[PDB]
Amino acid sequence: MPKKRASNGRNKKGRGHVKPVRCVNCSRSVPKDKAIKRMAIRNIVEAAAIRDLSEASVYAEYALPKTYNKLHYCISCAIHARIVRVRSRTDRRIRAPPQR
Amino acid sequence: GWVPVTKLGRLVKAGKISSIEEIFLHSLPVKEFQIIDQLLPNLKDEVMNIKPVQKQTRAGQRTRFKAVVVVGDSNGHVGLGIKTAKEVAGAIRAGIIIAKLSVIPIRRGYWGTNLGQPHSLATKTSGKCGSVSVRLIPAPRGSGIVASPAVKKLMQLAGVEDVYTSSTGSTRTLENTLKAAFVAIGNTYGFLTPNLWEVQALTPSPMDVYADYATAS
Amino acid sequence: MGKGKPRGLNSARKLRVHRRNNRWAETTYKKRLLGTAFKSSPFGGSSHA
Amino acid sequence: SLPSTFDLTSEDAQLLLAARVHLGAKNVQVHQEPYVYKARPDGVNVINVGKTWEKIVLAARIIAAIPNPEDVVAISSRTYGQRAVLKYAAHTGATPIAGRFTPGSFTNYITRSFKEPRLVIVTDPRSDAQAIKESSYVNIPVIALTDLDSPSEYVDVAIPCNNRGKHSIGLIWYLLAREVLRLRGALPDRTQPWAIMPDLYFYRNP
Amino acid sequence: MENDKGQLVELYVPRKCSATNRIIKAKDHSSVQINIAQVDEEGRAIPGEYVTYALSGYIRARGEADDSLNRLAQQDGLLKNVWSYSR
Amino acid sequence: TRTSVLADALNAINNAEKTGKRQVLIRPSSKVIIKFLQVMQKHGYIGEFEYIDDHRSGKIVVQLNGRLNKCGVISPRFNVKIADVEKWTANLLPARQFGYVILTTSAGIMDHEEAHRKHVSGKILGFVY
Amino acid sequence: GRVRTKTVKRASKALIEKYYPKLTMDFQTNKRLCDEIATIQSKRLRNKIAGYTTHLMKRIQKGPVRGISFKLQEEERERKDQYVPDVSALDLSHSNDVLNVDTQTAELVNSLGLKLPLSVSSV
RNA sequence: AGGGGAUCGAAGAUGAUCAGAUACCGUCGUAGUCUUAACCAUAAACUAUGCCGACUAGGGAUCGGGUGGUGUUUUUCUUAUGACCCACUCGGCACCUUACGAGAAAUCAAAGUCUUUGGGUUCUGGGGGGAGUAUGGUCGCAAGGCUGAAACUUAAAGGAAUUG
Ligand SMILES: [Zn+2]
Repeated sequence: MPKKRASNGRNKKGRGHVKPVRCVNCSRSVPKDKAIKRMAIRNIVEAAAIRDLSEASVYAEYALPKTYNKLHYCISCAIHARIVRVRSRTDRRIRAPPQR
Repeated sequence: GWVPVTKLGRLVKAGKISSIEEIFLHSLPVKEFQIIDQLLPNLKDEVMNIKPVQKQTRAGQRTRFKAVVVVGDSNGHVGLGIKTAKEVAGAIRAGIIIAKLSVIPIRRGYWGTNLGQPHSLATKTSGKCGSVSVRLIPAPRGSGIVASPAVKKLMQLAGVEDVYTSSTGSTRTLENTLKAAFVAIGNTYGFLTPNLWEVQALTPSPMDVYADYATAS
Repeated sequence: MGKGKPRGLNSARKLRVHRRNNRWAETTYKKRLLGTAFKSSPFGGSSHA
Repeated sequence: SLPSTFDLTSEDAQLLLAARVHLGAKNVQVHQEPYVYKARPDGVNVINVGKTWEKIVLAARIIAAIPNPEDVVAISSRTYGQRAVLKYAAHTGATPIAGRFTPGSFTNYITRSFKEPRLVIVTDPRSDAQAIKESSYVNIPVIALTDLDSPSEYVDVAIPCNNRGKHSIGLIWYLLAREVLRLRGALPDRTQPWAIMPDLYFYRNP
Repeated sequence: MENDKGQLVELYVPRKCSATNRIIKAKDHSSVQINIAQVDEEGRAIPGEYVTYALSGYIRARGEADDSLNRLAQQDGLLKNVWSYSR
Repeated sequence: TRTSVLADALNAINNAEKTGKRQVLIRPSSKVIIKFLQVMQKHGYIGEFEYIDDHRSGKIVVQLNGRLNKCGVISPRFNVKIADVEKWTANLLPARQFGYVILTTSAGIMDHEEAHRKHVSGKILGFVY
Repeated sequence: GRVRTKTVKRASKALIEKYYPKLTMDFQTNKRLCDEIATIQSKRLRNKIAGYTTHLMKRIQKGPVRGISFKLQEEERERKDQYVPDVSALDLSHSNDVLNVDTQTAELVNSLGLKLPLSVSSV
């Protein structure tokens, strides 16, 4: 296998070997640069209702907060559906994110 | 049958450009096969080798025949052409056509004072292709051609009498050996000397003067 | 690019001594100097026997 | 040298500044590139006027030198310049190409749209990149109506222009079509505006 | 390009580029011929007279064809107050 | 560190002529560079050049011609014994017709044709052609 | 799945390009003009040329089409582009006052020419 | 060899799966993980690219200073610092686009300025295996490091790319 990428695991540059971090699914050790960091905001009540709780409740307005869970995925685990999906040769080069 | 396409094709059929210089001086393209046949009478037209080459198929393989051919005379013109047809003898017909289109001049000299006519290269030239570098390197009178038999035929057609060589690389690949040497021999006109420093008047081309006769009215 | 090797006017010593080391990585030089032809090679380092 | 007459018409200075020819060239800057006269506040540059009108006359002198007229090609893929090129072809002999170029036009003698010209005139080097790059294969000169954004790959005699849109494309071809006819053609005197009209070029309603 | 006493040996005494003073080769497809008309008094143009230049394909691909033309034109007297010496 | 001032001068000239320039700025400057350039000036390889005097060391600016091809240096200044000039002139130059191998000696700084007339030789500096 | 073939559209372009006259709307009259000029062997292929040629006549009354527009269609533009609906007035003279140029553009006039109309804006 | 000893955890116990499973999955689990005095000196210790010096091509971001802008705000009034903006400049981590150059090619503004070969200098390599083994030194409490062969075997082992 020759040279695949230029940056590789990415951001370790002008810098020595760095701290790792555990994955969510597998509980596997992986570098924090080579991590795949999705940030998943969720409504604390599930949107299939959502009225049914607020109809019977006390108070007006209602805060109805959101959980702020930051996630990490050890590359091979992320290829199961997560933010990867294998690309072509020249399609690899696009660092701009899809959508938005 | 004849029937020309393009402006230079019609110009030669009238009979204004002699043989040849006015094409090479002004850097005019020569896409038609019939131009060099009309201008130059003497042409050989000698085959080097024939390689069967395979492309893979789901049930078998595709035999296709490459054909290397050299072109020249015995004054100062040489050419090279490669083509890959599936017919063996038909590829030689295709190879001779393409080599005539890319015929290219040569600049000769001395070699140790003038006295008589020139019969070797002027300056030390070289050319590269893949990883095969060729180097030449004039000689004196009566030394002969000192090169591989494949390279020797290319120099004989040029009209060069005496020359040394120093090939370096994987020289058994006969396509890259000749194609590298074709750059070295073609790079003679290009290197400046004390003779060519004197300034010349920039001449009008054949296309500029004979505009009305060419083009389909 | 200085091509690694010392290109000095008084480099003489290092140029000679560097090559007597690198000469040992050749089979014909190594077998001539050490002389395994006499000590091995069933014959006595000869043509016929 | 020059006739000591074409010294930039003072009436024609009104036509240029009204059409917004010398009021842009964007913030971005390719660095040839001396066709400027200081920077305006809030990210806008200023093109010099005397340098443009000199080079349009220089471009006309090259076009006048060719003997056979039906030869010089005008090219435009950008939809603004399509109307302007068709007018230039009608006045003086010059086979136009509107929209797509069709690759292998100058090269490849089988094609139906097979040109073999001795001069190419281009509106935009950005959109007509196929026209300029492929013309180098058979020794053809180029003329480009560029601004300070576009590149200079095989670009000879670049008239400084404004390629934001609309007006300056129509005006620069109008001045070209005049100056080609002034030197060998219809007009026996440079004076009298001549009409015709600049607005006969320009972009129309769809 | 010479021999003993009689005549000049060689053919194709090649064209040099006006900008760089570099030899233009035969197969260098990219090289160009800029022919510019000779003007007379009060408009006009003299038929069959040009101020010819020649540029190599090397500098034309680089991007300095336009800048080199204005340098040549201003010295010959085909322009006025365009190309500056100091910058 | 800039061990050879002469090597830095002729290196800067080659990169300029390759790109297609008509002017080069050589900073470090020396007597030997000025002696070397004046031999090139006689034989038509270089036009005019002018020495800017910083009150310190020196600074040269050159006008290129469009004639040069390569201007090389040979840093270990090897000793030459008149008859052994045939080795150096054959290798470094193309052909026997023309070219120059600029060498230094007790007379001055000559080219190989100039040194042949006097029956004189010494160390070597560089070459042209 | 009644996608018409290439060989039908070979004739449909070639017939309508030259013979724009002798083509008016309906099937039956235009069907008699297909076998007129051309020499088709079969009935099925002959009548299938009449189908797609007649369909292009329905669209031709609702604007033009790419690739199929010749003889009359280039001329049927055409004055509209040649003698344009504009121009009333010049236009684009100094109708709206007298040049609303910038500060830097006003200073640019002094070096080259002399004096033009100027309603100078401060930017 | 001391202290500490929560969590996870080689050995090891111990449930399932399996044709066998002393392997992956699970429940516990000694040493170890932390530190204090000693040792050991190796990793894909990888940008798989030795340092010092020139010269060659554009393009914006960014981290640190240093300059100038009747620029914008902060507002305690001009403030005066600060914090933002516009242009410029040295040093640094990096990127983008083109190759005219280079390369076996993937690719590279250095892997460029090399048959037109020479700026100064240290180190390592010469078909594949046997082998980082034998033997002798030398260093460590050990584990093992550093140094480092041959007899004898064989015509290929390998790098990058194209079809299937
Ligand atoms: Zn995971």
